[PDB]
Amino acid sequence: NFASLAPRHGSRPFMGNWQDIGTSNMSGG
Amino acid sequence: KTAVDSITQKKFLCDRTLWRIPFSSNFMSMGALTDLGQNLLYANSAHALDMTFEVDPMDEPTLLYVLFEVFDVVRVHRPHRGVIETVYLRTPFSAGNAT
Amino acid sequence: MTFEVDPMDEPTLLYVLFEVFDVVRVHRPHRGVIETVYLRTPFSAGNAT
Amino acid sequence: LYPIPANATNVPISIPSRNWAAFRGWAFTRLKTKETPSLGSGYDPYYTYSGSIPYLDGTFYLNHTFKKVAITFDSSVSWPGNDRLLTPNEFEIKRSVDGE
Amino acid sequence: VDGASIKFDSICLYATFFPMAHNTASTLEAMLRNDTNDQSFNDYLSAANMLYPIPANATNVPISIPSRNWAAFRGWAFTRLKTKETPSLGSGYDPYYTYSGSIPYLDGTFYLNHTFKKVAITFDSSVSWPGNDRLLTPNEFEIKRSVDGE
Amino acid sequence: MATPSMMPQWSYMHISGQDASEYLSPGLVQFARATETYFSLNNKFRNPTVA
Amino acid sequence: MPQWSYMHISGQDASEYLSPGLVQFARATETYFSLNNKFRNPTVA
Amino acid sequence: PTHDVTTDRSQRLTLRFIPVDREDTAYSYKARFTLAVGDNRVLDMASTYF
Amino acid sequence: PTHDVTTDRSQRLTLRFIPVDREDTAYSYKARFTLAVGDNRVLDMASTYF
Amino acid sequence: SMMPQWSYMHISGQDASEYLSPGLVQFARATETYFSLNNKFRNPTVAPTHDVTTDRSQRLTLRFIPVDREDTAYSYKARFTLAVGDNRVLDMASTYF
Amino acid sequence: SKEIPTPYMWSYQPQMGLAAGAAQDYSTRINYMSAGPHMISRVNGIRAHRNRILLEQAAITTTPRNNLNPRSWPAALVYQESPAPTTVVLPRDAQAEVQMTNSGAQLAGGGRPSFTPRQAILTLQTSSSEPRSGGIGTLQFIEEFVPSVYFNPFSGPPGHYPDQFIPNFDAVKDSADGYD
Repeated sequence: NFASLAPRHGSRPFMGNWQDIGTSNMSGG
Repeated sequence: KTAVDSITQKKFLCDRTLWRIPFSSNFMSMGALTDLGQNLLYANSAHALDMTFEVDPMDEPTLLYVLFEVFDVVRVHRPHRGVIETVYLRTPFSAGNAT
Repeated sequence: MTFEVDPMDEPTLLYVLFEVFDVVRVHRPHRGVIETVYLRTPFSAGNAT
Repeated sequence: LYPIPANATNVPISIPSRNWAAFRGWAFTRLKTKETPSLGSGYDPYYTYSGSIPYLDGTFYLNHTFKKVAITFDSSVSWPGNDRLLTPNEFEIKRSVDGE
Repeated sequence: VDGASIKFDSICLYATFFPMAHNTASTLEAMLRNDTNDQSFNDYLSAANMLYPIPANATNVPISIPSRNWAAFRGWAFTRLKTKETPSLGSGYDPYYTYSGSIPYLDGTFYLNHTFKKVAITFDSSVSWPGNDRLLTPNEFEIKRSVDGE
Repeated sequence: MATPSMMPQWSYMHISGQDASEYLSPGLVQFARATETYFSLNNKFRNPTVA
Repeated sequence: MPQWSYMHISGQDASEYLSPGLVQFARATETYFSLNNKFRNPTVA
Repeated sequence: PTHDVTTDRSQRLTLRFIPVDREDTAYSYKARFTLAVGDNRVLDMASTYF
Repeated sequence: PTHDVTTDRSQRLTLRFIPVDREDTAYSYKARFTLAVGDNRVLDMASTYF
Repeated sequence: SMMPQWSYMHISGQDASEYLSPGLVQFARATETYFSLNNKFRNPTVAPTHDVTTDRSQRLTLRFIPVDREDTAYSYKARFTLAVGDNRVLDMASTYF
Repeated sequence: SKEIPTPYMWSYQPQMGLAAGAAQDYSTRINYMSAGPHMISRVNGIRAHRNRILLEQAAITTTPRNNLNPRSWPAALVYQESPAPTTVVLPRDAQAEVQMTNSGAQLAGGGRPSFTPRQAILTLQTSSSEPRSGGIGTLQFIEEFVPSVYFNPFSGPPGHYPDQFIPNFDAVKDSADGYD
């Protein structure tokens, strides 16, 4: 599940968040 | 009686026209949708095209204008008042749209 | 490809041999019939420049 | 539009890999870069010419400057293949030297 | 210019036949007309010529292939020639060919091999070949060096 | 042979398939055949030709 | 509207319309090769 | 070997071929032959020459 | 992470691209490049500049 | 159409003992001493692509600086570390000074 | 896109006789970004009716195999030429002409002799010594390698993902090839 690509903090992968994959940056909203 | 020794130069000029090469198995127009365009080889697979043009040299930047002949087709629906729905398909050089 | 040569006071030519498989298969199915299929790979007849 | 430089003889083009479904054929004519405006852009500042535009009106005149055409599908299979023509692997349009 | 001329009187075509037995040579005939018994041959050089011009006192020769499937590619083989010593072949008569010595393009009498400094081969305009830090100078084929400090 | 793959797109955009006397509704063909001399509908509908 | 959903003006977020292998790839490699600003998320009022 | 190696009918080893058409140019010339290989014979083209 | 992160082959971190067809004018300048991304590589266009 | 082009032209495929008809292989071995059919048929030679040569960064020739040089009036001593890395073999015939 | 995907159309390589690699049918796509729900729904039913044909065409025509695009097709699964055996009517009686010639007769020219009623007929195998394996032709690339409709793409554990769509992937290396 691509967890061997993540830096191990301890014994577990430091995977990111699901909700951070997109972007909604837009001027004024 | 004193004609000089001569050599013949032959050429042609064919203006206003496009050098058509039809994608047909006998080079004939047996219909707009050709027999090789319907063929299972060229329509269920992906093929690289590598065309090679040898032209006369000119002392000027020139362009090579190739007409890849397609089916540039539009279907138009007007289901309601003031609604104009169009769908465009051209094959093989599609603009494209997914689902 | 980029070749760097010694300079010479003479117009010279560079002779590069792209080594291919210049192969012929010769078919003779009937009397007085000589049929050949030529193939070279990569620089095929029609994709050679 | 494929560019041909000055005094250039052989111009190879390529199409990467593609479904050729409902393909009809080819048609081609040499143009001039001076006469053809850079369309797609809404204005051409490099276009110092106001004659006829053969790209737009069909007044083609450089048809006689073609020697041969070689169409190969899939980088080794020549088209039409199948030993169709007296020159087997290409479409020779004209010959300056005709020995045969 | 030097008055040499050649006249060709006649040609015959001589063809030596092996006097094979007529039902041995009929068996060999009908075996070799089978479409799996086709006599397949091979050019020994097995290469596509490209003559690239080098001007007088010119050092770099940049050549470029646009795009091609490189399958069954065997390698390169390069040697500098001379334009005086190489006829414009393909044409049936070169009227500007004022030379009648050895033609290294045709007989293998190559002698300008020592005039090569280095060779840089890059695939896809970005990737050096062979790459992979194979050579002591990995980006190019340094053939000879005038300045060697290492 | 013709590809069964392409046939849904080709019959919809009328690259192959039925002519305009076959896929149009029979009231519209009767309308277009009657008013042909003064209000033509002939060049509005694409007829496929198949090799 | 099917064209707001095609261009992701309204609809699913990038954790949902993308392939689940790409979401797991972009979540693992986020600290050194971020794929986050490559895909547009809808913000629906 | 005794049999099935060499015939015993009247058959030439080397044939001579007259040019059917010769087209002479100023810078070249052309010779055209009829390389007639008869029945029950095989010709290796390495044994051919002008 | 050790494996399947960084390649074990040779690969330039930064590439240099000479223009293919540059054109100079008194009012503008045009430069045409080949932005050739090699195989087994990805290029984020934020890392590209002139 | 019926065979690939490397196997039609015999670039990668069967040797002449395999694609020829069995009567012709029997004929070409019998008449080999007086009517050779050997150079008429193309035999492929295929280089191996797997488990032979690496596809990683690896230097063919290394250049070792001396770890300790030691000059004398009658002799000269150079000390090297001929380090053979992971998953590499070194034939000492290729080594020289 | 996941429910009604675009089919991966296979690229052939005529030299190796294998499939190069499959990319999606981007070049036969139909543009409904200017259509409404009266016609987007009708085109999406044509995208899906095409994908039902390709699963039906693959169930009829494609050979059932574990590895998609294998690197060496077996000899039992490759179309092979099996011609009729060649029947050779041998022209001359060998030992009946060495007795006419030893008796002093000069034979020249050419049952077929007037001095021999014997007639030998030889029947030879036309096909190859060994059946060919390794690479399929053009016509068997058409029958197999029907374009892959890959529903819910790249969602199953990796290693189950189709890597044989990629034109760089060796199956027996499990790695993408490089420049050296």
